[PDB]
Formats: sequence, structure tokens, C-alpha cells
Amino acid sequence: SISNLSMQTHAARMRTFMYWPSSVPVQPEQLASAGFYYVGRNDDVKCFCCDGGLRCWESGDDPWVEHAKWFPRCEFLIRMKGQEFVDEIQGRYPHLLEQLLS
Amino acid sequence: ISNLSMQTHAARMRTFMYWPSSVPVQPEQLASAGFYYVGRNDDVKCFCCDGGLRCWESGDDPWVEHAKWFPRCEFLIRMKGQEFVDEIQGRYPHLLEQLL
Amino acid sequence: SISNLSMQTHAARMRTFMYWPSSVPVQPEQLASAGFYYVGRNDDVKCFCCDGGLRCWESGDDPWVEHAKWFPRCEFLIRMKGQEFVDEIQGRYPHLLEQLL
Amino acid sequence: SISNLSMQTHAARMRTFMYWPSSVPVQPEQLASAGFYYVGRNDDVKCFCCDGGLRCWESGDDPWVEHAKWFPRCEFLIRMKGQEFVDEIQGRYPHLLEQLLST
Ligand SMILES: CC[C@H](N)C(=O)N[C@@H]1C(=O)N2[C@@H](CC[C@@H]1CCN)CC[C@H]2C(=O)NC(c1ccccc1)c1ccccc1
Ligand SMILES: CC[C@H](N)C(=O)N[C@@H]1C(=O)N2[C@@H](CC[C@@H]1CCN)CC[C@H]2C(=O)NC(c1ccccc1)c1ccccc1
Ligand SMILES: CC[C@H](N)C(=O)N[C@@H]1C(=O)N2[C@@H](CC[C@@H]1CCN)CC[C@H]2C(=O)NC(c1ccccc1)c1ccccc1
Ligand SMILES: CC[C@H](N)C(=O)N[C@@H]1C(=O)N2[C@@H](CC[C@@H]1CCN)CC[C@H]2C(=O)NC(c1ccccc1)c1ccccc1
Ligand SMILES: [Zn+2]
Ligand SMILES: [Zn+2]
Ligand SMILES: [Zn+2]
Ligand SMILES: [Zn+2]
Repeated sequence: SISNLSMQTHAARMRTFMYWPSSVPVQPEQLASAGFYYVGRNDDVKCFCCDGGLRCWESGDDPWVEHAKWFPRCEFLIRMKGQEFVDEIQGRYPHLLEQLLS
Repeated sequence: ISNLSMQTHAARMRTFMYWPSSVPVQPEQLASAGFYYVGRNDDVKCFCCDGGLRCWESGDDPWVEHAKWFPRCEFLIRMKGQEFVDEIQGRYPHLLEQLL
Repeated sequence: SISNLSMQTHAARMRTFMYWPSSVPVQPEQLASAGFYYVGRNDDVKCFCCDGGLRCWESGDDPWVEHAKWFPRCEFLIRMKGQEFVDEIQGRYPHLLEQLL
Repeated sequence: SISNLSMQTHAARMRTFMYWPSSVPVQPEQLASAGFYYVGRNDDVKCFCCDGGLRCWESGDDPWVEHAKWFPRCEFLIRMKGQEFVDEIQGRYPHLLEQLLST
């Protein structure tokens, strides 16, 4: 499964970060390596695989952890990081839903 | 308790006076599940967990929706039990994934 | 045309204010006189005539002024207060739509 | 006055419309030309100048008319379209606030 066939390569994902804001603390290298490509609005990124979108990147935020925290069933994440890493992150944040709503 | 004035079924039933007739879910089922009318659209809130629900359709059950979205509500647990809350959570394991 | 025929009379509008919160600064007498009846949730009121709803009543808020501010074309408000009042209030608040956006 | 200094240029507004839904009948060219940029949720757009937001675009909807219909005091709209255009649009829709409180 792949949601965006044109963003399947790191090189293509890196090309979308041309007009990425300089002010954003997270670097485009860490983002593209985690399967994300720039979408052209704010600091909005999407995964070429799971179509999962992330935004509001702050200092210290890691793209792989955020990818595991919000989109744990992404096939690309699982292939790269493994099931142990995804289980560990899901365990650290057991009330994502409760928190979004509360 | 998030709303001390909505503790009683009678008080929750009073809010549904000018509830739309077009909405398929009846105020009797809603107030019994801890919900009171919020005065906008078909928006309801639980007096206990402050959890809000809207967009009620034909066949939607207030206790099951309360269990899907707000499973740690003390009122829902006291009335329906941990088995019900667990069974509903098992039927809907990708709720977050659904909305995202 | 009247939106609620059962709330035509001041007496009927006053009866809806039975479970009205004591904490609300605006009194049910001022509200019912301005065509409003309680809708049974929060401090939400509706006019029997134009079906216009108001809420979040604070200290000093006048029901007749708020009626002209938000629902100026209400036949009841026009009959009771007149076109001069409605016009004067509409002149004081010329950017209401802009204000809420 | 300008609410978003980074969206001052047509080029910058056009860049936000990359992953805009194909299903939406109104084209990003008309939108960006009317001062709007893509916000990133639904078909939600905002004016770089007046911070006025619009959504639920349907077939036949014109961005300049909607801009005049909802945000008539926007300096950018006035400079581009003129006071005659804004006045005519305000005249066709005299009960906008009322229409919201009714529907
Ligand atoms: C990524 C680090 C950041 N601090 C963070 O965790 N942000 C969260 C987030 O991006 N999302 C979670 C919400 C809490 C956060 C919002 C601001 N802190 C839910 C998933 C994600 C999010 O808001 N995604 C957006 C989206 C869509 C398109 C492109 C990018 C982001 C979204 C909104 C509504 C529905 C679906 C997705
Ligand atoms: C209740 C049956 C209905 N079909 C349903 O399940 N609706 C969902 C829903 O109410 N909520 C879930 C979202 C998917 C649904 C939205 C429309 N289908 C998330 C919790 C709830 C919701 O949207 N709550 C609102 C809310 C607030 C205040 C009063 C009522 C409802 C809300 C929005 C944003 C943050 C927190 C809560
Ligand atoms: C009445 C004094 C108060 N300070 C006030 O002016 N409130 C405003 C208000 O009631 N309305 C205006 C919005 C700004 C205010 C909201 C809180 N300050 C718009 C008309 C009214 C309002 O919000 N009405 C509600 C409503 C519906 C049903 C019963 C009561 C109130 C409403 C919301 C959405 C659409 C239509 C009407
Ligand atoms: C633009 C054509 C469309 N058919 C239309 O006229 N939509 C209206 C609209 O966008 N707005 C008017 C409401 C009636 C419409 C809503 C759906 N038909 C009021 C101004 C605008 C609107 O809803 N703006 C939103 C908003 C916020 C942020 C981004 C985009 C839109 C808004 C909601 C609440 C307060 C302030 C603005
Ligand atoms: Zn992914
Ligand atoms: Zn609850
Ligand atoms: Zn009225
Ligand atoms: Zn503008």
C-alpha cells in the first residue's frame, strides 16, 4: 500500500521542502527520512504511504516518534522502525484520544 | 462531576424542551445516558465527564456512543459496568485512526 | 407571522422562567416584556414572534436593545418600540456581522 | 494593514493550493487572485489582508463576489475591485446577518 506514488523516494520528498519555513525547529532531512513530504501550507507534512498528516513542529520533536504516536499502523513506519518501537511509543501515550477530546 | 446542576435525570430532561423533532435519537435515551442538551444543533454533553456528542443518526445508541468516545467516564462505568465499556472498545479499536 | 402562538402572552412567557438561573444578572420580567421566553437550557431565550434567540446575558444588558441589535425586522419589536428606536440601535452597531467574524 | 505578511504575493498564495481537493468546483487561480490562501483543512481559505475566512465552495461561486459579500471593508478587496463593485454586491445581499440567524 502507497497513498502517493510520486513521493515514494527520499529525493522527491526533499524537493517539496524548497519553500519550507526557516523558523520551523525540525529539519527537512529528519522529516523526509520518516516518509513525510511538504504540502505547501504552514508546517503541514503528509506520509507518502499512510497519508497521515502532522503539523505544529516544536523544538525537540522527532518525526519517527510522532509518526508512531499518531499513525502506528503505517506499513512504511513498521518496515523501517519495527513493531517494538511502535509498541513502546504507543505505551508512552495511552490516552491520545482522551487528550484530543479533553 | 463536571456539571453539578445536571446530576439528576429531571434536570437533563428539562434542557430537551426545544430539541429538534427531526433528530432520530429521542431525549429519553440521551438523558438516561447522562447527556443534557447544549442549545446548539444536536450537541449534547455528559454531566460527569464533560464529553460532547453530535450528528445523531437513525439507530445510534447513546450508551454505546458514550462507551466508544468517553470510556473512562465514572458515570458510564457505574451504570453500564467495565464489561460493556471493554466490549464496545473491542468493537471500535481504530477510533483515533478513523478521525485522523 | 408569529413563530410561537402559545408564547403570545406575557403570562405564558413568565411561566417558562420557573427554572431560570438565579446567577443570571438580567431578570425574567425584562425578558418576557421584550417578547422572550426561556428555552430550558443555559440562559437561552427565544422571541415568540421572530424566533430570534439570545444567550450570555451580563450585568447591564437590556433585552429591548439586544432585540433591535440582533433582530431589527421583528414585527413585535417594531410595534412596541417603534422604527426610531430600532434605527438608533442599528446606527450604534453598524458592524455587527463584521464583529462576530 | 495586512494580517499575513507572508501571503502578500500571488505566488505564495498559489503554493498553498498544491494539495487542494480536486473535487472543489472553484479553481485556485480565482481564489489566490482574490487574496485567498489555503488554510489546510477542508476547502477553508483566508484573505492575507482582512483575515476573513470562507469555505463550502460550490459550482458557480465567484471568490471576488464572496469576498465583497462577507468582508466588504477589506482594504485589498476595495483597492482591486473598487467601492462600486462592493456596494452593488452589498445591495444584492441586504440581509446577510439575518440569513445566518434564520438558517
Ligand atoms: C508533530 C508534532 C506536534 N507537536 C504534534 O504532535 N502535533 C499534533 C498533530 O499534528 N496532530 C494530532 C493533533 C495534535 C497536534 C496538533 C498541534 N499540536 C492529530 C494528528 C495531527 C494533526 O492535527 N493532523 C492534521 C493534518 C492534516 C493535514 C496535514 C497536516 C496535519 C489533521 C487535522 C484534522 C484531521 C486529520 C488530520
Ligand atoms: C453520536 C453519534 C454520531 N454519529 C457520532 O459518533 N458522532 C461523532 C462525534 O460526535 N464525536 C467524535 C467525532 C466523530 C463524530 C462526529 C460526526 N460523526 C469525537 C467526539 C465527538 C465530537 O465530535 N464531539 C464534539 C462536541 C463538542 C461539544 C458538544 C458536542 C460535541 C467535540 C469537538 C472537538 C473536540 C471535542 C469534542
Ligand atoms: C444578549 C446579550 C449578550 N451579551 C449577547 O449580545 N450575546 C450575543 C448573542 O446572544 N447572539 C449573537 C452572537 C454574539 C453574542 C453571543 C455571546 N455574547 C448572535 C445572535 C445571538 C446568538 O448567539 N444566538 C444563538 C441562540 C440560539 C438559540 C437560543 C439562544 C441563542 C444562535 C447561535 C447560532 C445561530 C443562531 C442563533
Ligand atoms: C464561499 C461560498 C460559500 N457557498 C459561502 O458563501 N459560504 C459561507 C461562508 O463561508 N461564510 C459565511 C457563513 C455562510 C456560508 C457557510 C457555508 N455556506 C460567514 C463567513 C463564512 C464562514 O463561515 N467563515 C468561517 C471560516 C473560518 C476560517 C476559515 C474559513 C472559513 C468562520 C466561521 C466562524 C466565524 C468566522 C468565520
Ligand atoms: Zn505513514
Ligand atoms: Zn460521561
Ligand atoms: Zn422578536
Ligand atoms: Zn480580505
